[PDB]
Amino acid sequence: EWEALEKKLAACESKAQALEKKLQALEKKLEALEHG
Amino acid sequence: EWEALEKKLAACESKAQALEKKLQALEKKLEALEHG
Amino acid sequence: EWEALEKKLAACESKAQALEKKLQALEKKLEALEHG
Ligand SMILES: [Pb+2]
Ligand SMILES: [Zn+2]
Ligand SMILES: [Zn+2]
Ligand SMILES: [Zn+2]
Repeated sequence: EWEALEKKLAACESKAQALEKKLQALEKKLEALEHG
Repeated sequence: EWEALEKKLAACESKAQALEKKLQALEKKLEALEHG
Repeated sequence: EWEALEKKLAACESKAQALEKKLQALEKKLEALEHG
């Protein structure tokens, strides 16, 4: 359980970093529409 | 504390899954505007 | 390690709350375009 929890937390942190980049990518496309 | 930490990690993982789906839903609406 | 894990989990939870607010902010701008 302890080692499984360490790995689950690292996976959740990784997923948050990937979601922040996806949000930046969608913001870029939104801004092109807003200022087009 | 240990059992509280397990539950807090599961809640954070759940929230990440719900945020990924919300991002997909916003991407779908953005793509309809971008290709309309 | 245990105390470092507690702090890493709190940081991940904080990041999720900030990403939810960023998603709401992008949704607001998207909705203005969709209903403009
Ligand atoms: Pb987390
Ligand atoms: Zn703008
Ligand atoms: Zn597109
Ligand atoms: Zn709408």
